[PDB]
Amino acid sequence: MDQYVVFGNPIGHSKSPLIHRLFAEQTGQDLEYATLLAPLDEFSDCARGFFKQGSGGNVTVPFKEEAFRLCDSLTPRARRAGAVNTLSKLADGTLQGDNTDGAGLVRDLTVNAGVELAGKRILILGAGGAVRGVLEPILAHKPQSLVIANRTVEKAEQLAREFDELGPVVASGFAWLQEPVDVIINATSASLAGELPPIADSLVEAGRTVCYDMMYGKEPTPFCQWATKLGAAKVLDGLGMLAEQAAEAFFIWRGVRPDTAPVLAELRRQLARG
Repeated sequence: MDQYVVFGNPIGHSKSPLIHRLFAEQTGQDLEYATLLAPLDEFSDCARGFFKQGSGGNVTVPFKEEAFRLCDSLTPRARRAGAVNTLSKLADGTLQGDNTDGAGLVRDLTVNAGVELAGKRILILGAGGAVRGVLEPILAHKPQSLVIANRTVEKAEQLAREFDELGPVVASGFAWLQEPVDVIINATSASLAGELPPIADSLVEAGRTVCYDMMYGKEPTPFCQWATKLGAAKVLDGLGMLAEQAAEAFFIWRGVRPDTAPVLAELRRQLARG
Protein backbone atom coordinates (compact mmCIF):
# COMPACT_ATOMS: atom_id res chain seq x y z
CA MET A 1 0.00 0.00 0.00
CA ASP A 2 1.24 3.49 -0.85
CA GLN A 3 2.54 5.54 2.09
CA TYR A 4 2.34 9.30 2.49
CA VAL A 5 3.33 11.58 5.38
CA VAL A 6 3.33 15.15 6.59
CA PHE A 7 6.84 16.21 7.61
CA GLY A 8 6.83 18.66 10.47
CA ASN A 9 7.94 19.80 13.90
CA PRO A 10 5.82 19.91 15.99
CA ILE A 11 3.39 17.69 14.11
CA GLY A 12 1.21 16.08 16.77
CA HIS A 13 -1.84 18.27 16.12
CA SER A 14 -1.65 18.20 12.31
CA LYS A 15 -4.90 18.32 10.33
CA SER A 16 -3.22 16.83 7.26
CA PRO A 17 -3.74 13.13 8.08
CA LEU A 18 -7.50 13.70 8.50
CA ILE A 19 -7.65 15.76 5.33
CA HIS A 20 -5.91 13.27 3.08
CA ARG A 21 -7.65 10.27 4.66
CA LEU A 22 -10.97 11.91 3.81
CA PHE A 23 -9.71 12.65 0.30
CA ALA A 24 -8.67 9.01 -0.07
CA GLU A 25 -12.07 7.73 1.10
CA GLN A 26 -13.87 10.10 -1.28
CA THR A 27 -11.87 9.10 -4.31
CA GLY A 28 -11.37 5.40 -3.56
CA GLN A 29 -7.59 5.60 -3.16
CA ASP A 30 -5.64 2.82 -1.50
CA LEU A 31 -3.13 4.71 0.63
CA GLU A 32 -2.15 5.52 4.20
CA TYR A 33 -1.16 8.94 5.55
CA ALA A 34 0.72 9.56 8.81
CA THR A 35 2.70 12.29 10.59
CA LEU A 36 6.50 12.19 10.62
CA LEU A 37 8.30 14.25 13.24
CA ALA A 38 11.57 15.59 11.87
CA PRO A 39 14.12 17.08 14.25
CA LEU A 40 14.47 20.73 13.23
CA ASP A 41 18.01 20.18 11.96
CA GLU A 42 17.61 16.70 10.47
CA PHE A 43 14.85 17.11 7.88
CA SER A 44 16.83 15.88 4.88
CA ASP A 45 17.91 12.74 6.72
CA CYS A 46 14.31 12.06 7.71
CA ALA A 47 13.05 12.53 4.16
CA ARG A 48 15.73 10.24 2.68
CA GLY A 49 14.81 7.57 5.21
CA PHE A 50 11.10 7.85 4.48
CA PHE A 51 11.47 7.75 0.71
CA LYS A 52 13.24 4.41 0.74
CA GLN A 53 9.68 2.97 0.82
CA GLY A 54 7.34 5.98 0.79
CA SER A 55 5.42 7.51 -2.12
CA GLY A 56 4.99 11.16 -1.24
CA GLY A 57 4.77 13.69 1.54
CA ASN A 58 3.71 17.19 2.42
CA VAL A 59 6.29 19.54 3.84
CA THR A 60 5.36 22.11 6.46
CA VAL A 61 7.07 25.28 7.61
CA PRO A 62 9.99 25.53 8.54
CA PHE A 63 11.17 22.81 6.16
CA LYS A 64 10.02 24.07 2.72
CA GLU A 65 13.31 25.73 1.74
CA GLU A 66 15.38 22.70 2.79
CA ALA A 67 13.00 20.51 0.79
CA PHE A 68 13.63 22.81 -2.21
CA ARG A 69 17.37 22.16 -1.82
CA LEU A 70 16.96 18.38 -1.33
CA CYS A 71 15.02 17.53 -4.49
CA ASP A 72 16.41 15.88 -7.58
CA SER A 73 13.90 17.74 -9.73
CA LEU A 74 11.54 20.68 -9.32
CA THR A 75 8.36 21.69 -11.06
CA PRO A 76 8.44 25.16 -12.65
CA ARG A 77 6.18 26.63 -9.98
CA ALA A 78 8.37 25.15 -7.22
CA ARG A 79 11.45 26.59 -8.94
CA ARG A 80 9.86 30.05 -8.96
CA ALA A 81 8.66 29.68 -5.36
CA GLY A 82 12.07 28.72 -3.92
CA ALA A 83 10.16 26.39 -1.64
CA VAL A 84 8.69 22.90 -1.82
CA ASN A 85 5.60 21.83 0.12
CA THR A 86 4.96 18.58 -1.77
CA LEU A 87 7.46 15.75 -2.33
CA SER A 88 6.89 12.85 -4.72
CA LYS A 89 8.99 9.77 -5.48
CA LEU A 90 9.09 9.07 -9.22
CA ALA A 91 9.28 5.68 -10.91
CA ASP A 92 13.05 5.98 -11.32
CA GLY A 93 13.36 6.50 -7.57
CA THR A 94 14.27 10.19 -7.77
CA LEU A 95 12.63 12.83 -5.60
CA GLN A 96 10.57 15.62 -7.12
CA GLY A 97 9.41 18.80 -5.37
CA ASP A 98 6.28 20.78 -6.18
CA ASN A 99 4.64 23.80 -4.54
CA THR A 100 0.84 23.77 -4.21
CA ASP A 101 0.53 26.72 -1.79
CA GLY A 102 -0.05 29.33 -4.50
CA ALA A 103 -2.55 27.11 -6.30
CA GLY A 104 -4.37 26.58 -3.01
CA LEU A 105 -4.53 30.28 -2.21
CA VAL A 106 -5.84 31.35 -5.60
CA ARG A 107 -8.33 28.47 -5.75
CA ASP A 108 -9.71 29.30 -2.30
CA LEU A 109 -9.93 32.99 -3.16
CA THR A 110 -11.48 32.76 -6.61
CA VAL A 111 -13.52 29.56 -6.52
CA ASN A 112 -14.50 29.10 -2.87
CA ALA A 113 -14.86 32.74 -1.84
CA GLY A 114 -15.84 34.04 -5.29
CA VAL A 115 -13.31 36.86 -5.23
CA GLU A 116 -12.36 38.24 -8.62
CA LEU A 117 -8.66 38.91 -9.26
CA ALA A 118 -8.65 39.83 -12.97
CA GLY A 119 -8.38 43.58 -13.49
CA LYS A 120 -8.18 44.24 -9.75
CA ARG A 121 -5.72 46.03 -7.51
CA ILE A 122 -4.03 43.56 -5.19
CA LEU A 123 -1.79 44.24 -2.19
CA ILE A 124 0.25 41.57 -0.48
CA LEU A 125 1.95 42.19 2.87
CA GLY A 126 5.31 40.55 3.53
CA ALA A 127 8.21 39.33 1.41
CA GLY A 128 9.18 35.87 2.54
CA GLY A 129 8.84 32.39 1.10
CA ALA A 130 5.10 32.68 1.73
CA VAL A 131 4.88 35.53 -0.79
CA ARG A 132 7.28 34.02 -3.28
CA GLY A 133 5.12 30.89 -3.34
CA VAL A 134 1.97 32.68 -4.48
CA LEU A 135 3.04 35.47 -6.86
CA GLU A 136 2.97 33.39 -10.06
CA PRO A 137 -0.57 32.00 -9.74
CA ILE A 138 -1.91 35.40 -8.69
CA LEU A 139 -0.32 37.06 -11.73
CA ALA A 140 -1.75 34.34 -13.99
CA HIS A 141 -5.19 35.76 -13.17
CA LYS A 142 -4.15 39.05 -14.80
CA PRO A 143 -4.72 41.65 -12.06
CA GLN A 144 -4.47 45.35 -12.88
CA SER A 145 -1.63 45.60 -10.35
CA LEU A 146 0.08 43.51 -7.66
CA VAL A 147 1.86 45.52 -4.98
CA ILE A 148 4.29 43.85 -2.57
CA ALA A 149 4.84 45.80 0.64
CA ASN A 150 7.23 44.84 3.42
CA ARG A 151 9.02 46.18 6.51
CA THR A 152 12.24 46.24 4.48
CA VAL A 153 11.40 47.39 0.98
CA GLU A 154 14.53 45.86 -0.56
CA LYS A 155 13.19 42.33 0.01
CA ALA A 156 9.98 43.37 -1.74
CA GLU A 157 11.99 44.96 -4.57
CA GLN A 158 13.85 41.68 -5.08
CA LEU A 159 10.59 39.74 -5.32
CA ALA A 160 9.15 42.20 -7.85
CA ARG A 161 12.38 41.79 -9.83
CA GLU A 162 11.90 38.01 -9.98
CA PHE A 163 8.31 38.15 -11.23
CA ASP A 164 8.42 41.35 -13.29
CA GLU A 165 8.18 39.42 -16.54
CA LEU A 166 5.05 37.59 -15.38
CA GLY A 167 2.92 40.69 -14.80
CA PRO A 168 2.34 44.14 -13.26
CA VAL A 169 4.04 43.39 -9.95
CA VAL A 170 5.79 46.24 -8.13
CA ALA A 171 7.29 46.83 -4.69
CA SER A 172 6.34 49.73 -2.44
CA GLY A 173 7.15 51.03 1.01
CA PHE A 174 4.12 51.43 3.27
CA ALA A 175 4.42 55.21 3.37
CA TRP A 176 3.25 55.38 -0.26
CA LEU A 177 0.18 53.18 0.23
CA GLN A 178 -3.02 55.07 0.92
CA GLU A 179 -5.57 54.50 -1.85
CA PRO A 180 -7.98 51.65 -1.18
CA VAL A 181 -7.34 48.39 -3.03
CA ASP A 182 -9.58 45.50 -4.04
CA VAL A 183 -7.77 42.68 -2.22
CA ILE A 184 -5.27 42.70 0.65
CA ILE A 185 -3.41 39.43 1.29
CA ASN A 186 -1.47 39.10 4.54
CA ALA A 187 1.61 36.88 4.34
CA THR A 188 3.54 38.02 7.43
CA SER A 189 4.31 35.29 9.98
CA ALA A 190 5.10 37.81 12.70
CA SER A 191 1.58 39.22 12.46
CA LEU A 192 0.23 36.30 14.52
CA ALA A 193 2.17 37.75 17.46
CA GLY A 194 0.78 41.22 16.75
CA GLU A 195 3.54 42.68 14.60
CA LEU A 196 1.23 44.27 12.02
CA PRO A 197 2.88 46.66 9.51
CA PRO A 198 2.18 50.43 9.51
CA ILE A 199 -0.66 50.19 6.98
CA ALA A 200 -3.22 52.97 6.65
CA ASP A 201 -6.89 52.45 7.53
CA SER A 202 -7.71 53.88 4.10
CA LEU A 203 -6.40 50.79 2.30
CA VAL A 204 -9.73 49.19 3.18
CA GLU A 205 -12.78 50.62 1.48
CA ALA A 206 -15.70 49.44 3.60
CA GLY A 207 -17.96 47.00 1.76
CA ARG A 208 -15.50 46.67 -1.13
CA THR A 209 -12.01 45.54 -0.11
CA VAL A 210 -11.47 41.83 0.52
CA CYS A 211 -8.88 40.84 3.15
CA TYR A 212 -7.31 37.40 3.16
CA ASP A 213 -4.89 36.11 5.80
CA MET A 214 -2.62 33.29 4.73
CA MET A 215 -2.24 32.60 8.45
CA TYR A 216 -4.99 30.95 10.45
CA GLY A 217 -5.78 29.94 14.00
CA LYS A 218 -8.82 28.78 15.93
CA GLU A 219 -9.65 32.43 16.50
CA PRO A 220 -9.54 35.36 14.04
CA THR A 221 -5.94 36.48 13.52
CA PRO A 222 -4.82 40.02 14.38
CA PHE A 223 -4.94 40.92 10.65
CA CYS A 224 -8.45 39.49 10.33
CA GLN A 225 -9.59 41.53 13.35
CA TRP A 226 -8.07 44.67 11.81
CA ALA A 227 -9.92 44.03 8.54
CA THR A 228 -13.25 43.28 10.23
CA LYS A 229 -13.14 46.45 12.33
CA LEU A 230 -12.61 48.46 9.12
CA GLY A 231 -15.63 46.82 7.46
CA ALA A 232 -13.93 44.81 4.72
CA ALA A 233 -16.44 43.20 2.32
CA LYS A 234 -15.06 39.73 3.08
CA VAL A 235 -12.54 38.62 5.70
CA LEU A 236 -10.90 35.20 5.33
CA ASP A 237 -8.12 33.27 7.03
CA GLY A 238 -5.90 30.53 5.69
CA LEU A 239 -8.10 27.51 6.38
CA GLY A 240 -9.39 27.23 2.79
CA MET A 241 -5.85 27.62 1.49
CA LEU A 242 -4.79 24.72 3.72
CA ALA A 243 -7.50 22.50 2.24
CA GLU A 244 -6.95 23.54 -1.36
CA GLN A 245 -3.16 23.22 -1.29
CA ALA A 246 -3.70 19.71 0.11
CA ALA A 247 -6.23 18.81 -2.61
CA GLU A 248 -3.78 20.00 -5.26
CA ALA A 249 -1.05 17.85 -3.73
CA PHE A 250 -3.45 14.90 -3.63
CA PHE A 251 -4.08 15.40 -7.35
CA ILE A 252 -0.33 15.61 -8.06
CA TRP A 253 0.11 12.27 -6.28
CA ARG A 254 -2.99 10.34 -7.34
CA GLY A 255 -4.32 11.99 -10.51
CA VAL A 256 -7.82 12.53 -9.13
CA ARG A 257 -9.21 15.79 -7.75
CA PRO A 258 -11.03 15.40 -4.43
CA ASP A 259 -13.96 17.56 -3.29
CA THR A 260 -12.71 20.01 -0.66
CA ALA A 261 -16.13 21.25 0.40
CA PRO A 262 -17.11 18.37 2.74
CA VAL A 263 -13.54 18.28 4.09
CA LEU A 264 -13.63 21.97 4.95
CA ALA A 265 -17.06 21.30 6.44
CA GLU A 266 -15.57 18.72 8.81
CA LEU A 267 -12.64 21.01 9.72
CA ARG A 268 -15.06 23.83 10.52
CA ARG A 269 -17.26 21.52 12.59
CA GLN A 270 -14.24 20.57 14.67
CA LEU A 271 -13.33 24.25 15.10
CA ALA A 272 -16.93 24.95 16.16
CA ARG A 273 -16.56 22.29 18.88
CA GLY A 274 -14.26 24.72 20.63
